[PDB]
Amino acid sequence: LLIHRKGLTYLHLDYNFNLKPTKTLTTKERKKSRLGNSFHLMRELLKMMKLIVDTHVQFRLGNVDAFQLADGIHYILNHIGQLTGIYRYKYKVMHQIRACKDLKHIIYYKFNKNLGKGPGCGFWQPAWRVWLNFLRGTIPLLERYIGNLITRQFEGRSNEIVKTTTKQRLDAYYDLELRNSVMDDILEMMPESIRQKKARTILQHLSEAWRCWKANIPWDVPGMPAPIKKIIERYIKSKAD
Amino acid sequence: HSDMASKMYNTDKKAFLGALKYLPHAILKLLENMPHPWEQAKEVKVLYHTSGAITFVNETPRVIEPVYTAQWSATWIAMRREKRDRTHFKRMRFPPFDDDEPPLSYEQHIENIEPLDPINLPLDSQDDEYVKDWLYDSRPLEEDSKKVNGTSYKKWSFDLPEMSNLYRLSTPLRDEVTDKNYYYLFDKKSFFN
Amino acid sequence: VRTVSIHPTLDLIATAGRDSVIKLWDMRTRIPVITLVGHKGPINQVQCTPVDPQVVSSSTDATVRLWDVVAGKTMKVLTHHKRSVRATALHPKEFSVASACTDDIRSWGLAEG
Amino acid sequence: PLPTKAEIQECTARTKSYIQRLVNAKLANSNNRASSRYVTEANLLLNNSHHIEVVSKQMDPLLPRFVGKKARKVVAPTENDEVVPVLHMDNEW
Amino acid sequence: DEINEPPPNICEQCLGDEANIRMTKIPQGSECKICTLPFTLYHFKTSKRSNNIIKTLICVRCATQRNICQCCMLDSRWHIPIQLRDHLISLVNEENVMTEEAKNDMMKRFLSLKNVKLGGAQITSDPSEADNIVDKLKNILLRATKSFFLYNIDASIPEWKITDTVSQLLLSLIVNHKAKCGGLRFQSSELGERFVSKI
Amino acid sequence: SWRDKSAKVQVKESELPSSIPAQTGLTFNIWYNKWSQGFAGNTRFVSPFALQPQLHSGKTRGDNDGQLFFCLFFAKGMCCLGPKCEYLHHIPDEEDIGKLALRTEVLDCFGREKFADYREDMGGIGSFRKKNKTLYVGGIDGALNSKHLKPAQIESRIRFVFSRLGDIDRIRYVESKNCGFVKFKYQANAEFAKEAMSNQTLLLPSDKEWDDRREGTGLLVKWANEDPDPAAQKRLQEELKLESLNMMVHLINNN
RNA sequence: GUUCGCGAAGUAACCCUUCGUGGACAUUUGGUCAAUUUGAAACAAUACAGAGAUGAUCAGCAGUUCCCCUGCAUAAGGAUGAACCGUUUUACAAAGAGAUUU
RNA sequence: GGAGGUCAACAUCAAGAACUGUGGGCCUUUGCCUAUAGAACUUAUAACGAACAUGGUUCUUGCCUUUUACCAGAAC
Ligand SMILES: O=P(O)(O)O[C@H]1[C@@H](OP(=O)(O)O)[C@@H](OP(=O)(O)O)[C@@H](OP(=O)(O)O)[C@@H](OP(=O)(O)O)[C@H]1OP(=O)(O)O
Ligand SMILES: [Mg+2]
Ligand SMILES: [Mg+2]
Ligand SMILES: [Zn+2]
Ligand SMILES: [Zn+2]
Repeated sequence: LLIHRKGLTYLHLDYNFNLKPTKTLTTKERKKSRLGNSFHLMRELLKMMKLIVDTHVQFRLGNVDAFQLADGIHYILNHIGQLTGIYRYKYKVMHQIRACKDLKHIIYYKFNKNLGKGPGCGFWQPAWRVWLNFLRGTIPLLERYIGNLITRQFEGRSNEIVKTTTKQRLDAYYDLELRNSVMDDILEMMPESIRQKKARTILQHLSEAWRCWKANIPWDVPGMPAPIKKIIERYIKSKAD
Repeated sequence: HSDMASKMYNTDKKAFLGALKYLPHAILKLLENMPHPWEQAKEVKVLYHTSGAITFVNETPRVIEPVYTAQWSATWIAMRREKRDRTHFKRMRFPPFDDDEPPLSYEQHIENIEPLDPINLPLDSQDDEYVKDWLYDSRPLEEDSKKVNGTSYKKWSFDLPEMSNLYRLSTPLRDEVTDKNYYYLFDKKSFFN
Repeated sequence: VRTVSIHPTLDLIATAGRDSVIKLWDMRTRIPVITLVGHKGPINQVQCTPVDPQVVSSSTDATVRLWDVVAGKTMKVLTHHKRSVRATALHPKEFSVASACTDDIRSWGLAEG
Repeated sequence: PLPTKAEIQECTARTKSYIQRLVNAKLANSNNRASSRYVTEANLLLNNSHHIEVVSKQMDPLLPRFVGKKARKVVAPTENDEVVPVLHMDNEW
Repeated sequence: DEINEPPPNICEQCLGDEANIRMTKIPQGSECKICTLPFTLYHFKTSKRSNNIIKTLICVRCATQRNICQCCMLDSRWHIPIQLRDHLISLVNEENVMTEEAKNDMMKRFLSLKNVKLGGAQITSDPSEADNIVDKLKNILLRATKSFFLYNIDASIPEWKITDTVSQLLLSLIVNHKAKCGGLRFQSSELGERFVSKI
Repeated sequence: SWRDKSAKVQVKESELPSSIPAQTGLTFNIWYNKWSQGFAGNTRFVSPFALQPQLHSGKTRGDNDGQLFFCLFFAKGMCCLGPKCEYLHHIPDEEDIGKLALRTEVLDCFGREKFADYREDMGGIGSFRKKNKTLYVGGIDGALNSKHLKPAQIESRIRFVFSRLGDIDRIRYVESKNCGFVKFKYQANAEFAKEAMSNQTLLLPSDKEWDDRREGTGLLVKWANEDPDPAAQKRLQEELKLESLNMMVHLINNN
């Protein structure tokens, strides 16, 4: 119902909880239909729960045995990295996976002492403990994630989004605030009103003076007033330091 | 709410979207009452939404600790004996269902079938006399007011022969280290150092 | 942001920048509780004050404003400067403020203006 | 003069009460269930006389709360009649 | 914003005659039909065993600007619609006091935030001028005062007046108002003779 | 009269039309009950059902409870409850209109909320800023399965169809444009007749396509605009003046 | 319906029924929400092009905006996401010179 | 009255080895000293839970085309 509210009708979610397209997608559609980590993480959890409940269903219908039930769901809780695919959405879960794999080693060589190499262990208590302790840690995370997803469904996106200064946009933000800092100090020197069309033509000397600094060309402007040349020379020495 | 195509269910669909914050909690409370190898089927006490959105199993599984140790030791020994006894063990195939098959209804295909045989290591009649009649129940002495407080199932008190019988019967999972000088350089504080 | 004052008795922060607003942050929950929307340019200075002209700010549109933080509006706009007000100061023993300009230093009383 | 020791107290108490009401509303509108452990804690007469009793309703935990809430873009009419004057005084560049 | 929101204005015809009502406050219920913006919807009921549940539909800014109710959309003093109130204020003092109504969903949620008391509400938001114009309405009211083929039907009279008079003077009726060929037809010829007899 | 007999069930619940409509597109959407990957510009059809105002109408459950409102599905022709329906199952007369008068300012006769402005195409419910009483009948050539029928007879059939759903102020059929403008005397009759005669036909048994009336599109009843006839404008101004004098009398008597 | 009485009638004899009768117990659900067209998701198909600083081919970071989409997001993507490329007249005055009129 | 509840609400649960109440004296209420009554639960190879997960920020690393998703130590 989430997939069909979002407008995505060409994605098929079959009863073993796999999401596959019903055609060959365009790129516009592949943009519109990238579901998040939160959807697919909830989806793999439902898949895992489905596998356990189906094996107890098979025990109930009389197709399998008590020992084949125990061996089946012991195999399930050991092989989640092959049966589900939760490792690719929250890779921290590889810890849980390695724990279950390590537990297999210490259980089998207590079980398989003097009785061979076949399947049939079915001592599924420790692996069960590992995945329950994973679940209680990802309750508050997935409540946060799905809360944000569903409120974007009913309520749009916040228009008020501001951008944190990161490594990506730092050399741009230094420029924005450098030029504001320069243009204030030059607007205060003027005895007139500058009326604002002149300001963006004043800052071209700041850009040209920086280009002359990089190229080690001396930057003399012939008819320049003295304190304005002092202001530009000050801020270019700042940027160069 | 199998098929919901009406002007009605406009509210119930929004409830179905609202319950997805709560699906890890429902999965946890389902999965931590996975029945056990010695049980056939157990009844859980669920709490559902009236529109049918989500269904939380509302029950915490309390066990007595030596009784649970002895139950796992009994089924450990029985699974070892059965792996030895069978020549051909058919591990089932996964995933158990087809991808295009809807999950079959409990009320039609499951509930009218009589259940099958659980693990249940067969006990002796006189060596295991005190624990034989209740070892494999769901809550083993849920209603025996001398050996339990009540059906709230919170405190337990046994005699000596019951406790001794659970001591012998749970041999494969006991600690069997009785001196503290075994953990000379494997104690917790050597690990911290 | 170019400015921090700290409230004398109420666990607040008042900050301001090129955003043209003053934000009055709660200090515990770090929520932008009250936003003062008055100016027409970046704010250069914000001073906090314990009695009802509680936030006194000064932007680059040649105004100095005395804010009523409970109501959300301005008590009084001071328009005497001709250019951007770059520096202000509170006087420790007087309950008066001083505002500087490009050559215009004035002194103002608070609670009247 | 400096403001007296009583007006500092009256102003501090009134504004502290206001900031706590705003903080309780902001933490009570959140979707986090953990925020409501950080909050710190009708009848109205509709005419000449009618004596009504304003009750709240108990809502479904799954259906969205504040069903009018949505993300919109709004412009505001900047309206004043306070004219305020701008009280100023009277080749090289 | 909503930390001091004004109490509603519910019409006295809308609240009913029971002296104690309970109404439910939902802090962001519906959004306003005039204003497009959220508000605190109230939904009361008149008596406890009434069938239907009255709820408020417009904002409190939008109600005050028109000086109207929220449940009823009627003017809060005279208890008449906006379109007839503006006619009565416009007909007396001759100002064309007509209410301005915004499309373009940005413009309506722009107009709802200014506080100007829209067109004809300026008079009836005050009791004095609202009584003065009733004093002037006194002056205007004082200066004021089987098949039959019909012909010479008045050009603005409808069919139902003809049928109601015939039901008093005691069916079918087909009247084309252009050609005035009022083809009345009774269900019995005895009723035709009845109507011929009464005239 | 309808006060005597209890209201007959119009169609059974099992014989109701289903959802999942019409197989228009390729894949069916679930959150919206519509079709996707599709092509659709018509999406209209002749309604199978229609009310017969003398045969169907009668007393109901929520007439003894005094409900103000009329059953939407009684009007549309598919009310599957009969004497058990909560709403009223009869044509709005003077007495029922007199009770709705506090609520018709805001919402419908059926009890639906009137929006601020009409629609792009003058759709379903009215607007609460204007008490419109004239209905636009159109799409008649689809309503008659392209049976050209000498327009005075078409105006006679439109006269007869709406004569049963209430009082009529006036009727007009337009020669140049296949449309009609029907003004009722009250508003609730206009609302009732608009929702009662949408998607219907004009055919009646001795008309040679009565067995084949179900194919086609059926007619459109929508809301009429303002009339640019200056005779209609002057009539509207005179009627507005007389209503103004009546309200002057009542406002003076309430002082 | 249960219970405590208070009378009559059947056997009575102090119980047991039919019947009348006073008291006690228990006391106002639900709707912001009606079931196919006419009160409002949208994509997709046929047709045209085939991505900004270019002489040519490209890496990007920003900005302003009553445009937003995917996203758990204050990260990051969406062609540097895109729109940006047009229309442009008065805070208009001073000195001198040449013709018309008084 | 008695037993019980996979019923609810409200207090309380990590600190000079550590709690509350009362009387008397000193200071001027807080606090100090002195005499007295009670303290359930948790705790010394230290903690409610002989069980044990995840999230944020700042450092230090590891995979190295960038961001999510990550490697594994520390502090809050
Ligand atoms: O994981 P699978 O490939 O299905 O096989 C595993 C296991 O693999 P891991 O140890 O990598 O988990 C061992 O196989 P090896 O790769 O170690 O040879 C192991 O074999 P040992 O018994 O020799 O340790 C054992 O096989 P067996 O069933 O014979 O014990 C077991 O199989 P399960 O998957 O059935 O546990
Ligand atoms: Mg860009
Ligand atoms: Mg970008
Ligand atoms: Zn409004
Ligand atoms: Zn009905």
